[PDB]
Amino acid sequence: SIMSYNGGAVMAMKGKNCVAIAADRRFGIQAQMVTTDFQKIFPMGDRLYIGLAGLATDVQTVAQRLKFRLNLYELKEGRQIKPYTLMSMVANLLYEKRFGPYYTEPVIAGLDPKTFKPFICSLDLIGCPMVTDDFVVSGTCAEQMYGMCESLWEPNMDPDHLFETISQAMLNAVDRDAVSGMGVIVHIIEKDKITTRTLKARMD
Amino acid sequence: ERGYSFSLTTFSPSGKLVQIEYALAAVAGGAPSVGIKAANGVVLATEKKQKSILYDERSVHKVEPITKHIGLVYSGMGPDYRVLVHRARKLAQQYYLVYQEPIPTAQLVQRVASVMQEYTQSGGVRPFGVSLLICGWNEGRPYLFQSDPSGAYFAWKATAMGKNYVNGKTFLEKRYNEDLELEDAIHTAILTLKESFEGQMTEDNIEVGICNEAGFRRLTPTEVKDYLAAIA
Amino acid sequence: SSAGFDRHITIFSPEGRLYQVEYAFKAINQGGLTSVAVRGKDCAVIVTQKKVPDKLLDSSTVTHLFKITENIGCVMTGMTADSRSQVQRARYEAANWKYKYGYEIPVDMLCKRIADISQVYTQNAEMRPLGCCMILIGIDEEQGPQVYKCDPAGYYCGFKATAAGVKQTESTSFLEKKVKKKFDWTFEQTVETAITCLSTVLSIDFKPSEIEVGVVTVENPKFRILTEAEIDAHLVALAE
Amino acid sequence: YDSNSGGEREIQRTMLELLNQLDGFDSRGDVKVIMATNRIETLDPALIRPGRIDRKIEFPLPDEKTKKRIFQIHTSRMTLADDVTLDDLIMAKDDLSGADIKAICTEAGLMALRERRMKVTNEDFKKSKENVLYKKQEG
Amino acid sequence: SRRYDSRTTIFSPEGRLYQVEYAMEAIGHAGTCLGILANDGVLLAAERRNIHKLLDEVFFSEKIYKLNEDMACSVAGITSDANVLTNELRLIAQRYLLQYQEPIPCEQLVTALCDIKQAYTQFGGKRPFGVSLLYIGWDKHYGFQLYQSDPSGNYGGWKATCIGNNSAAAVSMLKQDYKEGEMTLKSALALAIKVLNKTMDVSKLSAEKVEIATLTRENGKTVIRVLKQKEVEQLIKKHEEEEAKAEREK
Amino acid sequence: NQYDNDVTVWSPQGRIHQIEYAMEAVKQGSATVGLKSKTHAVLVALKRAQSELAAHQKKILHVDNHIGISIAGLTADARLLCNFMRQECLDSRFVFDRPLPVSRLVSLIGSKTQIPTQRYGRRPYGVGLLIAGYDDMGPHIFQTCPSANYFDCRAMSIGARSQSARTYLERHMSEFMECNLNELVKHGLRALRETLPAEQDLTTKNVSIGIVGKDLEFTIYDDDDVSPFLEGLEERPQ
Amino acid sequence: SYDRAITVFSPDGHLFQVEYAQEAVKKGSTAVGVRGRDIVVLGVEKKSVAKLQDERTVRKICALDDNVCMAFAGLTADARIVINRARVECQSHRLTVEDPVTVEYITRYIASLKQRYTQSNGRRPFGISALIVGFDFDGTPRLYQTDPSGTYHAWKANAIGRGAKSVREFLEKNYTDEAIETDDLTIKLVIKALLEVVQSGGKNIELAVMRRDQSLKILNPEEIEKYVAEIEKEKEENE
Amino acid sequence: TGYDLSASTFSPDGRVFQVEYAMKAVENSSTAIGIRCKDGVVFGVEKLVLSKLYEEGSNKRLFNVDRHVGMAVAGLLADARSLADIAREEASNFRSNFGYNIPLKHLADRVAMYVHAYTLYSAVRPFGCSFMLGSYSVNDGAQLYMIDPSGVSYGYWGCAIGKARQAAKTEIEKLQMKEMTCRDIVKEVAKIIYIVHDEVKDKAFELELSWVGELTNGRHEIVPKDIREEAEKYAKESLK
Amino acid sequence: YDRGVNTFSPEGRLFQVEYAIEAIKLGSTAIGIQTSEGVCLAVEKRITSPLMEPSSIEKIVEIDAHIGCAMSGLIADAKTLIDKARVETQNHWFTYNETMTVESVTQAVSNLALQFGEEDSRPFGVALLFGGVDEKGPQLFHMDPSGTFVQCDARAIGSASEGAQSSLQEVYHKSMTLKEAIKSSLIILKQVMEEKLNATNIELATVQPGQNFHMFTKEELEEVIKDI
Repeated sequence: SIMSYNGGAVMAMKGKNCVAIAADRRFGIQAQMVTTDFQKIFPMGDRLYIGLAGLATDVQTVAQRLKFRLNLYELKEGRQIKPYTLMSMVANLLYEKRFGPYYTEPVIAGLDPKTFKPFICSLDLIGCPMVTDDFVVSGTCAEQMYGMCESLWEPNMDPDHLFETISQAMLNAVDRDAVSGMGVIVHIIEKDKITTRTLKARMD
Repeated sequence: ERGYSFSLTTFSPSGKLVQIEYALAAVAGGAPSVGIKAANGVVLATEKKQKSILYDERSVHKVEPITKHIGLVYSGMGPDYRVLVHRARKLAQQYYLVYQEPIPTAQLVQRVASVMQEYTQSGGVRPFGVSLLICGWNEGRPYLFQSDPSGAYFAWKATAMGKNYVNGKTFLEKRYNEDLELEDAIHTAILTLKESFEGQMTEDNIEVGICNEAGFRRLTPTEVKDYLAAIA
Repeated sequence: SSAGFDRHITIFSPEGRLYQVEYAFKAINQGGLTSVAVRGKDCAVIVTQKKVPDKLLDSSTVTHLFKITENIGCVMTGMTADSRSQVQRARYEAANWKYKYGYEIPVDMLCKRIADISQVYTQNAEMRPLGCCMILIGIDEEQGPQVYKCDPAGYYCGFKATAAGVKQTESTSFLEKKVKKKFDWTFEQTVETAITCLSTVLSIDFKPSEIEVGVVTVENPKFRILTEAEIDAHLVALAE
Repeated sequence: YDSNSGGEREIQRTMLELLNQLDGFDSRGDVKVIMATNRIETLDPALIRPGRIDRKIEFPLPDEKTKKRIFQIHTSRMTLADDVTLDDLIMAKDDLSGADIKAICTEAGLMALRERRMKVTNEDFKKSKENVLYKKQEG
Repeated sequence: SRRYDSRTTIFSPEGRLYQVEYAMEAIGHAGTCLGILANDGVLLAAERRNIHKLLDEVFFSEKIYKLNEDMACSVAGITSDANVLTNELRLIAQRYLLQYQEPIPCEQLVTALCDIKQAYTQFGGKRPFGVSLLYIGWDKHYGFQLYQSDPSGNYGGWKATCIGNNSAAAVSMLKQDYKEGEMTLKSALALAIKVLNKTMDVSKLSAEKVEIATLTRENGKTVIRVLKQKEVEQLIKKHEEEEAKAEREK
Repeated sequence: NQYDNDVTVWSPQGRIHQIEYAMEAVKQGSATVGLKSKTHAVLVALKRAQSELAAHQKKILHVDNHIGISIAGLTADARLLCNFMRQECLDSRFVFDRPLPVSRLVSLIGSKTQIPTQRYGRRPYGVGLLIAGYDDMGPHIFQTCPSANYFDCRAMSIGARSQSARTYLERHMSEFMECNLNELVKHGLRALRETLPAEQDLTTKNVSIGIVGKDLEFTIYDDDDVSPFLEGLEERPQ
Repeated sequence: SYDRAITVFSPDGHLFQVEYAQEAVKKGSTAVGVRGRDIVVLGVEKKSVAKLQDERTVRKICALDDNVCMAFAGLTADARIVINRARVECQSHRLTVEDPVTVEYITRYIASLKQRYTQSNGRRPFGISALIVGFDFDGTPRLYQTDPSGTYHAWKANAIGRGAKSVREFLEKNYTDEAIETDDLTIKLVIKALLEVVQSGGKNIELAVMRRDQSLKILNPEEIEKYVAEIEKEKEENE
Repeated sequence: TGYDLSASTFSPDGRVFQVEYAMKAVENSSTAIGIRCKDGVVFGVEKLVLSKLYEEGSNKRLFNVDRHVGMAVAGLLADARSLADIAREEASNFRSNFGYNIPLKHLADRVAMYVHAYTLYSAVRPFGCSFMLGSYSVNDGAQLYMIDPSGVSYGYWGCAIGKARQAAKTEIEKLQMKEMTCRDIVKEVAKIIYIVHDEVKDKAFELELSWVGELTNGRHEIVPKDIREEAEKYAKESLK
Repeated sequence: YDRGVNTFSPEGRLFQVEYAIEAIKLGSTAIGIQTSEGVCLAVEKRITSPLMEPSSIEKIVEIDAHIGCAMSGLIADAKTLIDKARVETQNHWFTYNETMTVESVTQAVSNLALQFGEEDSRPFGVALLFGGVDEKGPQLFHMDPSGTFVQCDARAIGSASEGAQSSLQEVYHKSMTLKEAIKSSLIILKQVMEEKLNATNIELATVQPGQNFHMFTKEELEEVIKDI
């Protein structure tokens, strides 16, 4: 469809003191395999990330306009941005086009800059925010993400069990759907330092 | 208008701005007011006296709170004051609509400072004759800022605007210091505004707004006569 | 203490003064009129006289009291055309209040708006400051009657008993002596004072036709212009 | 106006009669007239057509060789140390006339007398100079 | 309404721009700042105007502004008149970054801003900007640079500075104290504390009356460095001790 | 005299000198006299040239079949208001498909000339317009002014020493309403011929004549067209 | 916006701010240039460097195209504006009409733009005068000049700046076709003009050259002192 | 010194001389008066014969703005014709949104608002015109209004404009407002206008009488001077 | 007395326009001639230095095919009138598939002569002469800054305008021939030039009904020089 043209899926999950976020590496037009290097999860500040899924032009465009507004914001105020501020900012950015709405699925995963508090949120394409304490999923297929995540996620996890959890969720979530696949990258961040890995995904 | 719009403010032989100097003089002829930033939060103490006992002070206020956490006072001319206050009142909102969050004192002074700046250079119109003292409490630490006709701003633990502000400024230099509680700041603010006050002081002769880190609050003449009774 | 165009336009003098508005406040006295406002307990009274040089003058056209809204009356001073423009701006903006917010305007916020408009009139150097003055009344919830005075400095204020204009500066000095003491106020007390202060200021002691009494009360909340008959009743009532 | 005097136009009319008496009706006497000023802007053209209509000179600021020439003129009398160099002087300074560098000669000899030397040293010429350099930079 | 106009845009009968002269005279007073070449770094020093201890001083960098990740400026003139320019220029650089997703080179930024300042010189009868500031930053090519914003709309991009009119003796001091390729930012810094130790009229050189900020090269951060008072105090008193060693010859 | 700066200022006597100086701009043009009878309407204008080979500069110019105009003053505003005039003509001539009654037309001239007579930094138009036309009530001769106040006459004149032409007008102008086109035209040149100093003609190429009638469409006549009108003339006395 | 009469006709017939705005050019830095059969060499002087500072950031010569080089006078800022404008122009003439830009064309653009600039309300007439040199298509030499009035005018060699009448007075002795019959004679010829003009301290002298169809190049001041050495030894052989 | 130039500017006395000059410039125009009877309103104008000059029945200061409303103007003529276009279009707007005759009060109030609005700015000049306004209706009666170059809009039973003003409106007190019918006020105002304005001041002139009221059924036009022709008959015999 | 630039004189008329009439008195002088054989026009370039390149000065450019023109005083002010007039003629050729007459270009310029003002900018200081051949043949025209137009036979402008018009009306008649008018004109031209006559000093503007276009060229001119 419109959103499923380029395909793709983004998943973020809150750990104990940390937060995990992951997405597939694949790019392409419909059933055609194009390139597996494509980047979706983008850094904003430190100890905070953001994912995007949908049209790659809207992905890149939103990342650019967003990074613009953030740079002005933090240039004017020496503090780093808070996650809520970023949330309502992206919501404002998506509602600015009502009758000309972009096509994306913003997923924000980042810690509080003041404390270490973990935080996740996901929005609607016209700017409707949503916050959950377990995980926020956006992408092509439902039963895969919601299914495996509801079937797995636990309240308090070390970074390892969190890692393997979102890993199996993204693997078995991808392996049923053809438009998403071709490698998966996982970003797992904490207050102290950021850790990133690359899952081994079937290239089928 | 007629589209003339030429800035009437040129540079003097020394480069000074004539009309801005004169507006600074008009502020100096303003009402005596003071504010103190210390410890728990900010305390703003102005002076409003009636030229005739017909006047009713329950009607118009010298203190117009921008948000529940941020108030404001002034010196100079109310006509301009009310105007730019309506302006900043409207202006904090856009910031809210964007972030859904109270606008920081620093950012208020930033945007209002720019409005006043361009307002000097704007086409064929005088600058303001108002110098603002803005209070606010954000992120646990309160803040006290001061504007000028040219748009520049500073920060003080205590200061004064209006007649004698140098004298009472030096009084606040020695006496006021450190960080002390709302009770102390109110005390010494009633002393320093008691300096240039008339022979009698009443609950309606002054106005005291306070910025707690729980949020800004405007005191009533009830508490004004309560603490000041027993003046200083 | 003046240099440049500052006497011809709106800027600041060497001392910070601006001559235009002080030329306006004395541009009020060209009318040679007297505006009197007295507020009672439940009522508020306005009284103003007029000059009839010709028998061709219609008494109904030169009336200086204007009804902005059902509950809101007003009186002007100064030059005339400025007062009328002010009056249509007033009525207009009241109606916009009712259209936007759907409830009746407190009239205080009306003095705020008209005042700010006067400030915009002071700002532009290529526009005239419009030196007419404005006084209002009305009724509000649990506020009883109110009085407010908007002047062409870009500001508003309102008090118990207030008067501004030619001979009104001494009428305040008579007023403060009449108001206190402890004086309590009935309706006919505030009417009676409404005549007295103007009398002791003028001492013409004349027909009720020249003065015009505007009134508002919380019995009938609507503004009302008095008929000469009942006025003359108060006139032979205050003469004992 | 000095003391109690008026007025601007009467100063303009006394300048005017200066013109007519210079114009003039009718005086062939000479008494030639040499006029000068800093500013030619405020001077009224009413002067120039009667006189001086034919002749007026412009004063340029000196160039490198003129500056150097003038420094040689003023230092002709004063004995200077062997290490005194005019090049760095005329290059470091900007748009100075005769009495400027003549004044730096004067203070150079002043501090040379503070050391009671009949001959000025280039170091004391550069710092003593720096009193006028900083002097125009201070004011 | 034509007699009320001051005709600011027109020339002056000698060929000069009469308003721009005063626009230079504005910077003639007020701020006193400096800046000098540095290998693997750059230096900026600015005198803090109000020495009154009642100030909160919570603004962090005040007379110095951070306009970009790799760039910064030190202003001299009307502070708010400058602020309009900092928001402006910051927005320009930030929208170039928006465009190419690549840090803006200092040059086109400076020049474009200077032309924006020139728009009021060419027309409009407006009050021209009486603000003149400095520039620092790193680029892919020339590395570290310095530039000078002028009131006339020109940029005089240098390797040394004069801010303000007080600093002309500091320019002569620099020409006597110059060098080629020495940083040793510490050397040129003690040179700076020396410059203000003479030019700046207030003696003893109180650390809080002045301020120093540097920008050094890093991978890939390009560190912007604002300093605490104490490690500057040891540099100040250190340099005063160096003058105590210099008077040893007498 | 500093209160004569622009149009905006009312003089101490209440008279804007700008419009007066525009009138004096009208008085410098070459004299012309328009006139009508109870049937036909005629205007006569005298050209002036710069040198010998330079063409005598024309005045009378055709506008619409039923309406022509004379002129004096700035040629710029003359051709401008003339263009606006063609516009006005083809307007009603288009929508209503009828000619234009002169009255409401000239009120449109007054409305077009009004606004520049007031706004700051504006000027009036130097105008010597003399209009002749036929609505259902027949002949009309109007005249304009820089102040935009128009008059309706049996005969009027503007330019240099055109009041002398009126001093010829008064006597015979009760008779001008009677006679036909020809001798009315020679009455017209008898009105213009005194605007010349008495020592020169009144030749062919130096004069322009225009006539319009009830059933006669407006036509310009010059040189060979006025040679029948210029012949059979008795010379002025000495 | 801003609508006012910038410059009017004084009753003598002349404008003021234009004919008078030439005075900023008359006080501007000295620059000259010549055209030749093969190589065109311009000239500039009065650099007046602080000797601790960078010349390329204050650089006084640029190019719209690799074919056409720029040399100006007056104040630097307006030169920036007009230079960028002309760059956009030659770029637009490169878009449509694919050929390179002809000097007469661009110079008509600069000059005309500067004229309608001195026309409209609220515009301070440019106080800059410039020269435009290059190599024609079909290999011809080319130069033009500008004026505050905006009049493009083709010269054989350039005299502007301070002392321009003295400069051109020497160019009376320059113009003989033997100079330049050689290329380094054209270079040493422009250096022999600017050597007479102004101070000619052998340092602030700077020149740019364009040889036939070769792109522009600037000699590093080794050839400034070399050509000054041959001009000096030539003045010694003149004895 | 400069205080007379712009209408935007005040003066050390607190008024504008642009309005004074414009006012006294209107005084130089020929006397044109008006009066209202019980059944209508009688306009009257004296038009002067200067030289010949031109055809009679031209540039008459009597205008017709609406079916029931017309003008009798004085002062600068072009601006008065412009005001006739103004009020004409304004009655077209009232007719547009509503569809009945504009009450004279609101029409005069709008024209007063414009005339006022051109007195505040140095872009335009104060208007050089002063005119009479009158109307009639059965749901209203006969109303007359008088408008000045300052913008003050009130009403009379009768008023006087032009050079002869006070001496002309003096004996109008002999004309009774109600008791006198309009057909008689025709010859009344005829005798005022003919008797006033001595023939030596202007060697020749004429009389124009426009009329609106009940006799014409609300239609406003010139009650034809050849109809009744009562001026000359009476006015010629009235000189003694 | 600085007043609005739009203000009439007390006599009177527009200040700045009447001054622009004087602005032409100093410009380059030229002489056109209208003769039934064709229009011949001529100007003096007024050249200063060997720097000055002689072919770079043109006071005459051919507007259309059949329309030439001359200028005076200021130049880059005339450039706009010239170009835009070419546009007008070409649009006339758009609609009507013919040649815009020489007389209609005149008012097509002088109608936009004075648009200048501030609100709602400076008048043009250049006189023009129109040569051309319409259906009635050779036409020489003359226009001024104020827009006033008159058709001439032999007209002069510039500094020499006065005495050249005197000696011109002295030597003129209606029976002239083309080269006769050419050499008779350059007689006055070589009386009104300070430097001796050469190929560079002048340029000729000539148009004839069937002899075209022309324009004109040197080396014919270089012969006409010695033809005196």
